[PDB]
Amino acid sequence: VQGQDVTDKLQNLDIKLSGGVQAKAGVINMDKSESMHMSLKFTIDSVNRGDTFEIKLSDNIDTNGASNYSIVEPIKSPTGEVYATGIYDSQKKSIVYSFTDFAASKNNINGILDIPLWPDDTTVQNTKEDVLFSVKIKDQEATIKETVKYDPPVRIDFAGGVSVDSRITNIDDVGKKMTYISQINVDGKSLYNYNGLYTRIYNYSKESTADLKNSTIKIYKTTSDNIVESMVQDYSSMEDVTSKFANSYPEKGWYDIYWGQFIASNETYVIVVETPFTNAVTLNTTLSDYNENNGVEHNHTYSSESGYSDVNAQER
Repeated sequence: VQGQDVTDKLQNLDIKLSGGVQAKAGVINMDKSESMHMSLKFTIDSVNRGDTFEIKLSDNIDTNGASNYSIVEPIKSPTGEVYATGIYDSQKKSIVYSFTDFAASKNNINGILDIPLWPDDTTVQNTKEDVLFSVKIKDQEATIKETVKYDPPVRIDFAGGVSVDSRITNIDDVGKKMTYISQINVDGKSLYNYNGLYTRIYNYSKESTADLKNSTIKIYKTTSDNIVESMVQDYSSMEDVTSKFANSYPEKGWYDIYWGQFIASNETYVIVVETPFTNAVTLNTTLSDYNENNGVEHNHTYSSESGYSDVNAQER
């Protein structure tokens, strides 16, 4: 009665994948944010309370970089009912569903899942040609090859070849926090400008809900060679300069940094920022003069105004 794993006890199970939501077929771009799509139907006799089943995922499929386990939409009855809750574990990269009472009470129980997955920005660090994505279960599996790109930085042949890129990586929706990483001097070029060079992080639209006011910025220093497209890497193994360039929890409500007149060929900076967050946000980082007359910037929005994470009810 206590419950147990029942993946064996599964019939007519058909699982698949695809894209569609992607810019242009055969390619998945983060700086834009597209996804995969697990088609999954199945039938079963009877199941008790705790009974569960896995969905083995490849070492590169992520559901939500946030935390170390994300809850995924449950399976439902034709009449939208609690049928089986789901939960993705980042360490064992597999999704798990634990049935409920409804599941026990019935016999001709048929379930279906249309879950949208993404590539993992921690493993698929840089850009790839035809990556392999696979979702497995009992006997049936589900392959699909897609490319994985990250829009280039932004550059103007000014002050030597000023370059910048940025991106919202994790979005702790529950706790309401984001991680807005940014890279300075991506191309990695020796760049100078009398009157100085600066970097400023701020929310771009009158109605962003960043609240940098209560954010935590942390800066690391490195070399363009060993840096990633996704910006998600092992920072300890690189110099921490935060303390000397800027302090977290800025009163102004935006960070501004004076790098000085020169940034060396090798000198590149990773700026991780963790802020609060509300309905929607869109913010950028710059690399310009005290004015932004001459400079460069990179924005990255998120909205999802009142959505679109928990998209209850969806059929295609």
